[PDB]
Amino acid sequence: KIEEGKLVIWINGDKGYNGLAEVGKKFEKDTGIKVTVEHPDKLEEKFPQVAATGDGPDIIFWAHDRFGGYAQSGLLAEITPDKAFQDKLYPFTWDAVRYNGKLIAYPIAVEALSLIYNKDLLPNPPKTWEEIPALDKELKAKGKSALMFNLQEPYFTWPLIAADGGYAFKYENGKYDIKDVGVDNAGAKAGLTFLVDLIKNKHMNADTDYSIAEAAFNKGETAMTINGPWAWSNIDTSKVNYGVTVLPTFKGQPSKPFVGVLSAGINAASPNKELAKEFLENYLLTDEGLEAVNKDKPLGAVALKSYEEELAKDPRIAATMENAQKGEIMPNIPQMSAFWYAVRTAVINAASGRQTVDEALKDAQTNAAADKHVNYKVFIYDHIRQIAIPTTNLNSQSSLEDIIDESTSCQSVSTDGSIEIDGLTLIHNFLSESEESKILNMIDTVEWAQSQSGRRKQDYGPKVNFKHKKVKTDTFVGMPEYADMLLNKMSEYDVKKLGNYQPFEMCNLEYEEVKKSAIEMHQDDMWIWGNRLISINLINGSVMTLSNDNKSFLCYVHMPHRSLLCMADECRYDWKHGVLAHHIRGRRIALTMREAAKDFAEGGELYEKYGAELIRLGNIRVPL
Ligand SMILES: OC[C@H]1O[C@H](O[C@H]2[C@H](O)[C@@H](O)[C@@H](O[C@H]3[C@H](O)[C@@H](O)[C@@H](O[C@H]4[C@H](O)[C@@H](O)[C@@H](O)O[C@@H]4CO)O[C@@H]3CO)O[C@@H]2CO)[C@H](O)[C@@H](O)[C@@H]1O
Ligand SMILES: O=C(O)CNC(=O)C(=O)O
Ligand SMILES: [Mg+2]
Repeated sequence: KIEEGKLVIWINGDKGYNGLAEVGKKFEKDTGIKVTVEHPDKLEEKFPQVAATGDGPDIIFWAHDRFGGYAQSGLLAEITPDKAFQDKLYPFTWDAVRYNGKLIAYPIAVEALSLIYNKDLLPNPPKTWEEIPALDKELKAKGKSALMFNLQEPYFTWPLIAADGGYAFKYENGKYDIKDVGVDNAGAKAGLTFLVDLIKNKHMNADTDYSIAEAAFNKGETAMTINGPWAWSNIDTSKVNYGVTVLPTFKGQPSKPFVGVLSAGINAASPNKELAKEFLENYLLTDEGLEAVNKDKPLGAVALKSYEEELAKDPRIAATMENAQKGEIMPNIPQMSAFWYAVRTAVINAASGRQTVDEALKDAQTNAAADKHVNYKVFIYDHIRQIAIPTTNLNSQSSLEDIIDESTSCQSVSTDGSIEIDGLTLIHNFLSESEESKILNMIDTVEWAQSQSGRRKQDYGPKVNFKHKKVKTDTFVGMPEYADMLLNKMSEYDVKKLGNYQPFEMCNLEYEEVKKSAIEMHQDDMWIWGNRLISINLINGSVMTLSNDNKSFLCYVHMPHRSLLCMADECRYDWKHGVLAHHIRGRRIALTMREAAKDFAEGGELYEKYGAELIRLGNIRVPL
């Protein structure tokens, strides 16, 4: 679980986490309680997975739109400010962190996108999006460009998409109606069409992301960007003569940015809820606390009335709230993340030209009512040609029967649009029936242990605290007797791919269809386990589901009974794998192996502390 007596805090990497850690020091200096501020990548996706097992940070910072999904599953403690503390923050900020009539987080700051422009290049910024193409031709002739901003996150393109009519969910009768989505109406297509036309006409590049746009603006190479308050600190230190103003209109109408309230939720599994309440209320949500965070990266219009008064004069804040007035505060309902996931894909796919605007927004409309796999392009693995074949017969919910059908049908299909997955290897009939019987009779002489998600396990190897990087070898007395016959047979079949394999862990995983056993999508640890992950299908076959978030690809790999799978290189480091429960039939044992990581092998950094000991134990054999 979560350690008592200290506070662990998650906040995104674009916010002032170093200022927040300074508030944590003042907390530690006063209370002796250590505060540790972390900025994990994808923290907003990790928090629901680790909080639901009783783990994670005591306090999570994000915009409020994420928090209704968390609260729905019970991952956020109700917060209990007294009336005097409630009166210290603007009421509208409290309403952004209300879910089913309960306060679920503290509001910190109000954020909205603005147009940021270089006054020395562009003293009169455009009032309209429509005049940017001609603005770019003028500036292109002078070695500059008009406008660069993050095209990879729909947050930055949403103001333009909403402007002429796009919306997430209609607000009607005091509620958000999830049955009425507006991402494929005329207004949304008009705005995304304009964005895609800007890219077709080379006024923007569909690959531009947050860091590329920020550097270009901050080096003085583009006349405009679009960003929020957290970005101003980096502009300041580059001494570009910038201003902050209203976003341009589109088709005569204002751009409508989704307004975020940066918010602090308290993990429901936390045993430190009183310490978190003390920190947030009397250390962070003070003039001195907010100033420390603001001096690192600006927060926007803070929720605390006293410190906002001291900030009202700032013209950048005034422009932020002018844009906020033209947009809307985001919903916080659970479906907001499905909305964003869907719109993220439409924008990427239309901008790249892979899909037209109409079909990209038609797909996002459908998926905004949904599991981010629904948005990915689906492939089936052709084990003969050893490529993944794009298929529209399969989706993220396809049955085992449909996947098995497709994995033979796909072999007579054109290779167009196919991909290779480097380091995916499938060996169809690795074990004979009698070798499998031999191993299975040995395995069922050994005790099974209860594990996660309806699996049982036999574990041969060290106890590993992955989070603390600590290893115990008390339980590690060797590898199972059948390890040699497997390792030799791996070397005989394909020495280049499966040889020189020193098993650091062998682990049998038992699935039963009656128990709904499964294993969630994951990447296996890369601190102690090395490149090649081996899995051998005993008793029954199944499907390894592979996903690539970076590319939005979903690939089904049918693993027939007695096949060997090896996931290495790209397949191991760029993709996730898992076994969905509805792809298990009867009983299956996955006979898995990990090899040593490089830090643990004969020339690594932890070879002396752990690696040499693990090699000795892994060389001895347990008789059956
Ligand atoms: O692999 C796809 C991507 O999935 C992950 O990003 C998701 C998030 O998990 C979703 O929550 C959502 O993100 C929203 C976000 O909730 C919303 O607040 C706003 O984010 C702003 C933020 O308010 C602002 O303070 C500042 O930090 O910039 C953010 C925008 O970058 O808008 C987001 C949508 O753009 O949707 C995305 C998917 O788009 C994962 O984190 C990604 O690494 C991953 O690539
Ligand atoms: O094969 C299975 O059932 C699940 N296996 C893995 O996640 C793996 O081999 O790393
Ligand atoms: Mg795995």
